[PDB]
Amino acid sequence: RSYQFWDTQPVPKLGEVVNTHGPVEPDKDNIRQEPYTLPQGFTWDALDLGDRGVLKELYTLLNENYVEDDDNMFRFDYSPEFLLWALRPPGWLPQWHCGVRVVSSRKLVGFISAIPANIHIYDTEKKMVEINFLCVHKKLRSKRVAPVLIREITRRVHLEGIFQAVYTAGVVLPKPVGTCRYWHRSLNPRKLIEVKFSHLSRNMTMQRTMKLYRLPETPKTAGLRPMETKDIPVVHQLLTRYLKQFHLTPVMSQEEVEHWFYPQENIIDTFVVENANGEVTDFLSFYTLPSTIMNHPTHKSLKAAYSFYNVHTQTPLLDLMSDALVLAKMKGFDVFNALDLMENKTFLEKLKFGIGDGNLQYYLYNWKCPSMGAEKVGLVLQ
Ligand SMILES: CCCCCCCCCCCCCC(=O)SCCNC(=O)CCNC(=O)[C@@H](O)C(C)(C)COP(=O)(O)OP(=O)(O)OC[C@H]1O[C@@H](n2cnc3c(N)ncnc32)[C@H](O)[C@@H]1OP(=O)(O)O
Ligand SMILES: COc1cc([C@H]2SCC(=O)N2Cc2ccccc2)c(Br)cc1O
Repeated sequence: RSYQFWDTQPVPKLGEVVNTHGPVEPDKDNIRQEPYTLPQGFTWDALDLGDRGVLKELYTLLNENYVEDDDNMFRFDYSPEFLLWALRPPGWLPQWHCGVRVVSSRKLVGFISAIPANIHIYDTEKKMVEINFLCVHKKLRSKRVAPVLIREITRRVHLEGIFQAVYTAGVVLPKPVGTCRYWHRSLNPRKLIEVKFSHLSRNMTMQRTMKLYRLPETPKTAGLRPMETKDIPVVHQLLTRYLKQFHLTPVMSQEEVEHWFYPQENIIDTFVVENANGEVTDFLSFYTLPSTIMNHPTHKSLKAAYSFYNVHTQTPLLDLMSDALVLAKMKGFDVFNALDLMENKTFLEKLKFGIGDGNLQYYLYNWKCPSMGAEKVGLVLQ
């Protein structure tokens, strides 16, 4: 209906059709110097994630209070080392790791983050931030703390001369530039049925289901191997060229490519295809993000892989993703998740992905442009 907070923000209204390209409002020439006021008993604290104790406090906040499915059965369980990967890419700033603490106990009860990103949106490239990890402790919910967090990070980003942002959320807000759907590929169908993520259908037995989802023990694509340091430039080249075909994409430097793709166990996997000539022609990537399974006596966690960026020039995408599934299965993953963005719709149903509940909406702050189909979205966030 109406949005008490979002109606005040430089975003387009829901329902309106946009036929133009540009900022909702001009760059601000002076910026509020003072932090926005929090409710009594709470205080701002920029979190030094290089401090092990502090990073663990953030881990705990998110582990207990971050995104849950609509049925409150699963919650994201970002690891401390994943958080460090996600939150300290090239150009990261300490003031952009924005925490809220209880004054008396010092308990961490809120967080929001910004990281810098160059973003290509239709015919324009803009320096932006990506906003992520917005979280308010369950005990502080529905107390309008989130608008304060959003305004405060906005202010801190403005101070650095940045006036646009990109973000995703499961909720519908003014106004999505793209709407995506999560799809899931069962790797361990037994466990997934046991924990009620998926259901054993009427026309299939467990024996049939396990047979349906059974995968080869090793990948089939010739010359597929983990990305190494020597592959950083070619991965950068391949990615840059591949992304041109989409309408919302990152523009990554070679240093950013090293950060986002160089393999780190239990965080990010990247495999390249090195052909018979020694040329790298393709790559696949996926990140590691487990979920907590709540209120279960025996199964406490679900290990999930998330499709990241997959670039093909000589190996068909279908083959690359088949190998991604096999590699994920080998590494002990229970499920493989992918969005319906980029060219993913060409392989999702073929490789036995099932559609998930809920949407992932893509948003831009202070940028008005026509909305795009999922197939034109070429940006994947953590
Ligand atoms: C130039 C720089 C710009 C930088 C900033 C760019 C914008 C970035 C924007 C943020 C990008 C975040 C990206 C991610 O991290 S998406 C992940 C979000 N996190 C979670 O879902 C974790 C679990 N949930 C919580 O912690 C929450 O309940 C939160 C913190 C989400 C809301 O806390 P609470 O439940 O206690 O509610 P409130 O009473 O305080 O406040 C209610 C208001 O908040 C609006 N709301 C609710 N959910 C979201 C949401 N996910 N994005 C934007 N707005 C949201 C809601 O419509 C209402 O406004 P309005 O309806 O009255 O208008
Ligand atoms: C349960 O329905 C889904 C929930 C999620 C998110 S919400 C909290 C969480 O932990 N998830 C990761 C997960 C949990 C379980 C299976 C696969 C992925 C996603 Br993304 C897509 C779904 O369809």
